[PDB]
Amino acid sequence: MTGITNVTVLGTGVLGSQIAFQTAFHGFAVTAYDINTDALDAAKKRFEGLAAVYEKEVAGAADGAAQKALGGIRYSDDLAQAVKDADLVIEAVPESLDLKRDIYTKLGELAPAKTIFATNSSTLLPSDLVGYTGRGDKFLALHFANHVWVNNTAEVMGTTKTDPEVYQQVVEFASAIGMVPIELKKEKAGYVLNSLLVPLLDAAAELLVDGIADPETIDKTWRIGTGAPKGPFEIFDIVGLTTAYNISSVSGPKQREFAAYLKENYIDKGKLGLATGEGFYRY
Amino acid sequence: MTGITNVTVLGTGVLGSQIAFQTAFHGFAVTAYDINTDALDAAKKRFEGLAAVYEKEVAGAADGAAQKALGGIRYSDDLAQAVKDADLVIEAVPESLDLKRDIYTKLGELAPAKTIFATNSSTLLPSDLVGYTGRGDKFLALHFANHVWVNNTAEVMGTTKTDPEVYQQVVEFASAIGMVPIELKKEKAGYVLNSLLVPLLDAAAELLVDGIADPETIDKTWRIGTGAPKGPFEIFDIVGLTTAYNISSVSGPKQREFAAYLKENYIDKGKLGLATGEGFYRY
Repeated sequence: MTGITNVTVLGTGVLGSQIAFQTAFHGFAVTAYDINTDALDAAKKRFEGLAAVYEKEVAGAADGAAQKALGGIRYSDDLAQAVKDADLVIEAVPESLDLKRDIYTKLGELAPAKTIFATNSSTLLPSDLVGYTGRGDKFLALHFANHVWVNNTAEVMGTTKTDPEVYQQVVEFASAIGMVPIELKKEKAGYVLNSLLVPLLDAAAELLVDGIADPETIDKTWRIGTGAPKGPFEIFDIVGLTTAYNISSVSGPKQREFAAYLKENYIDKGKLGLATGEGFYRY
Repeated sequence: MTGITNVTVLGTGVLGSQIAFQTAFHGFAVTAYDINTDALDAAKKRFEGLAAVYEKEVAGAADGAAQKALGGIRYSDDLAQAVKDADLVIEAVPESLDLKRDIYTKLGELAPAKTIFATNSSTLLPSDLVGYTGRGDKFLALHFANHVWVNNTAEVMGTTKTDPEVYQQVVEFASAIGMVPIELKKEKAGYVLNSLLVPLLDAAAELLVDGIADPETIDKTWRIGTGAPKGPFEIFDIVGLTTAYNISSVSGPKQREFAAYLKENYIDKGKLGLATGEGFYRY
């Protein structure tokens, strides 16, 4: 008599655990799936930490609400059992074609016909994966950002095969779990946010790497010129420089030059950004 | 017994008049140069308006300070006389090689040896122009942003020939007139700000033009994802869509596609942005 109620999240890493917890915190019946009891033990630990963060950072989570959500999460390492009555499966497994390939082939078999599949993938297009699902009308991308409780966008992106009704149900699900749905109308690698942010960061990095200006100068220019609260390099520190290095080094020639610059000047010195307490800036 | 005192500004248009007025408002002896008495009459009008804006918008300009600055400005349509005792000449004539060519050839002849030349050019590199000056050690770019009293960056950019001492004097001049000096270390087309902003706006325009997302969605993504106060399309309205159209239409293929989109959907409807009270948004 209702739409989405049972949600299974595949994967319990940094992203999967936030998605699962956010979804649980907002009243849905969540099953967290992962490969064995060791991974499930680690997931419980991530969930306990998230409960703690919520109770301090998230409206309505104080006074035990976060723990009630925590205690209501079901853990499973049996995929068939994990998705047996799922209305929606959010897939957040590692960023591997082979690995998502075999998941979706099984998932398509194991899940009841009603089940909507959503990928959180940041490197693979729903078109790259749709064929394995066996239900193209019920497959799309639902893409979250790290720290979902605060950076609460959910970028919704299907294929030409996606059922509009399914798309709208995911949009309504996104809102129901407290996200701002960012509705894309066609596929686009990097969705919206990454599509906008990478060009800005690539531009700043080129200015640095080509010796045009120092980071402080580039950042103050951006803050003053656009009113933005943080400039590109402050943003690089937040992203994480190990992450920025990985991304840059499989990119274009100017980008790979920046990767080498980060590697020599930051990564090799243990200056990784916000995480270590120092990157381009000292915190 | 001092550095820069006499400043001549070449050109009295939107940019030249702001530069001249800002410089006058901060205590320097300013001569505004333009081609005839008709242009000089229009300059006086721009200065009167600027005085009015300052008295309402700029610290210290109330109670007649803006008018004292206004009344102290010298007007000239005789280049030789305009620069006879100039310590610094800020060139803000139209964006034309021929036109800047002949100005600099004359200027190099007419100005005393002491005179520093600074170009405000947004389309020409100081390297494009240095040969005409006859004083490469004293030529650089000093680049302002529209509404200099509020968007108060001054991007300083010389050539390999620029005297470091001259560069630092211009940096100190920039600060003395209330600007934040943005110090570039090597030439770069678009300096710093435009180098960062254009890639962001090109990315947003591609998302719009390729039908990925609507403007509202693209903007909220940027605001939420980076904390910036305005997204790309809000920024396009501020830039001015006629301006964005002109820039885009002499750019790359995706950019020219955006130009056509603006032309059909906005320019042709008199929706030019902030100026007309409606662009991508209604004001």
